[PDB]
Amino acid sequence: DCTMYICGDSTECSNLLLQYGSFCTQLNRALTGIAVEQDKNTQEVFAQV
Amino acid sequence: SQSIIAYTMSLGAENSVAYSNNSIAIPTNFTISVTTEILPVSMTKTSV
Amino acid sequence: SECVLGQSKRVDFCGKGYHLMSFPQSAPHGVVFLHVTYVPAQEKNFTTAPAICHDGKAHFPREGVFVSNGTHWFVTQRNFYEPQIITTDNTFVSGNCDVVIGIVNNTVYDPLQPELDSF
Amino acid sequence: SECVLGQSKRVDFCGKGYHLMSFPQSAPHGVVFLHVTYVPAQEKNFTTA
Amino acid sequence: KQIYKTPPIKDFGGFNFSQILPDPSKPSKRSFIEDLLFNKVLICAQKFNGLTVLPPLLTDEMIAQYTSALLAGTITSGWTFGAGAALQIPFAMQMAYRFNGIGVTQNVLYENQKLIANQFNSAIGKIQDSLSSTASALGKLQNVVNQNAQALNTLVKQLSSNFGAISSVLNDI
Ligand SMILES: *[C@@H]1O[C@H](CO)[C@@H](O[C@@H]2O[C@H](CO)[C@@H](O)[C@H](O)[C@H]2NC(C)=O)[C@H](O)[C@H]1NC(C)=O
Ligand SMILES: *[C@@H]1O[C@H](CO)[C@@H](O[C@@H]2O[C@H](CO)[C@@H](O)[C@H](O)[C@H]2NC(C)=O)[C@H](O)[C@H]1NC(C)=O
Ligand SMILES: *[C@@H]1O[C@H](CO)[C@@H](O[C@@H]2O[C@H](CO)[C@@H](O)[C@H](O)[C@H]2NC(C)=O)[C@H](O)[C@H]1NC(C)=O
Ligand SMILES: *[C@@H]1O[C@H](CO)[C@@H](O[C@@H]2O[C@H](CO)[C@@H](O)[C@H](O)[C@H]2NC(C)=O)[C@H](O)[C@H]1NC(C)=O
Ligand SMILES: *[C@@H]1O[C@H](CO)[C@@H](O)[C@H](O)[C@H]1NC(C)=O
Ligand SMILES: *[C@@H]1O[C@H](CO)[C@@H](O)[C@H](O)[C@H]1NC(C)=O
Ligand SMILES: *[C@@H]1O[C@H](CO)[C@@H](O)[C@H](O)[C@H]1NC(C)=O
Repeated sequence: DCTMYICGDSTECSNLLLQYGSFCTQLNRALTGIAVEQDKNTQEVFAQV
Repeated sequence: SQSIIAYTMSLGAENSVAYSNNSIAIPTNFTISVTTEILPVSMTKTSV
Repeated sequence: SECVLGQSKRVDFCGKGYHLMSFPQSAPHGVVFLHVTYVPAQEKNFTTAPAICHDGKAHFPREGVFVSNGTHWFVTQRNFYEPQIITTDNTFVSGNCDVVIGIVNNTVYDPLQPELDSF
Repeated sequence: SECVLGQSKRVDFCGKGYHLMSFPQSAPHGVVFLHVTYVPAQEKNFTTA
Repeated sequence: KQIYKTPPIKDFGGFNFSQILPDPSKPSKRSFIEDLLFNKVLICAQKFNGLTVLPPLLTDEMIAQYTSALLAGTITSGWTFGAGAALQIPFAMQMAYRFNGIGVTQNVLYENQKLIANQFNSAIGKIQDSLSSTASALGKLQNVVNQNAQALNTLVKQLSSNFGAISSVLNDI
């Protein structure tokens, strides 16, 4: 979760970060895709029967 | 004279095969051929 | 691994055609394969039939097609014309000739008959 | 290459089971394969040596 | 190498191939299955900011012709057209050979020809119905397009941020 890492539970830090657009969503989507991909990898390699 | 032209691609020639109930095409001769296939293996080692 | 150290049956993998063998050669940051392939040349038309019914018993070819000229019938390997005289050695029997579609009539010569006649 | 222009013996490569043939079909930014496969149906016990 | 042509005769040993062969009574040459898949699966705004979408080199009709040629070659000459020239062969003999390739003797095909043809026809009918009914069977394609589109959207959205300046409109500043 970006806002917790970049900003140390600060209000003005989050307010400034909000000016940078949707950078966090791309990272979150990529990591979620990676996790689902790992799950699919295990399912495909093992569940042959 | 010579000039630059533009046209529509041709996906090779047009061919037809005489299919039927009881016709078979059997070869009588052959040809040994040699074909080249080139693959890259590695790049140039570098560092900065 | 496959093309050099063996004969692979994968289509269009080692060469374009029926693969035979290969030779590797080096190149600056790369490799070059010379694939030796076998390609069928000029072909000829023929008349065929799925099976042969000799004495009410359908006959099937052990390996090959039933090729037929305008007059006679032979058995040939699929990738090269090589006629052979029909014999019980290169054919086997499976049932009667009623369920098979395309059956034809022709005699099937037997090799034992001449020498049993001589004896 | 393998499935259409031949009979691949690689298990589970073209279809699920013993492979016979395949038919390609076009699709928007892709391709579709229809594999024809042979599978046994009825099983019988026997004593062997 | 060469575009093949299926013969007008449809005597393929009882194997009904009408579903996948090219459709003559259609503006294009796409088959019933092909058209079903095509039917199964805002643009100006992106172009308005310098994001152009080029057209593919091979149009759909050329791909359909290639596919039709591949099917015609497979059903007429077996596999012999892959290696060298095309060698016509009866379809029943080809099916007997494809059985012989997997252990079973060829005679089986000539003992159950009609049953096998009926089974294959029922199978193609069932797959056509399955494609007609549900829409998720083409998920693998759909996701791709969606994924791509999503990226572009974000790019355009990035034009709305200020990045710390007074305003995001270049003409304004
Ligand atoms: C198969 O083809 C080869 C080559 O085409 C024939 O061998 C000879 O090859 C030389 C070199 O090109 C030609 O000048 C000769 O004319 C070829 N022989 C003949 C009889 O034409 C070979 O004979 C052919 N075999 C068959 C059975 O057709
Ligand atoms: C068809 O091909 C066969 C095989 O080459 C020809 O062979 C004939 O076989 C009969 C049976 O032994 C002989 O009596 C003939 O003399 C053979 N023909 C020749 C030319 O020697 C057969 O002639 C061919 N039939 C045709 C061309 O109509
Ligand atoms: C092959 O030969 C058999 C018998 O020699 C033929 O069987 C005859 O078929 C006719 C019909 O065409 C029947 O009226 C006869 O009763 C059948 N038996 C006999 C002894 O003549 C057969 O038609 C021939 N041709 C094939 C199988 O294609
Ligand atoms: C092969 O399958 C096609 C497709 O089902 C059959 O054509 C259908 O025939 C029925 C008969 O009334 C019509 O209602 C359908 O509209 C036809 N479908 C199409 C797509 O035209 C055909 O009869 C089958 N057999 C052969 C030999 O083609
Ligand atoms: C194939 O056989 C059918 C029925 O036996 C016949 O009507 C048709 O004309 C035949 N085709 C050819 C090309 O001989
Ligand atoms: C075989 O027959 C077809 C049609 O009858 C003909 O066009 C062709 O020239 C013949 N010879 C071949 C294919 O060698
Ligand atoms: C073979 O025998 C076993 C044990 O008797 C049984 O469980 C099994 O169902 C039998 N196989 C078939 C196909 O009936």
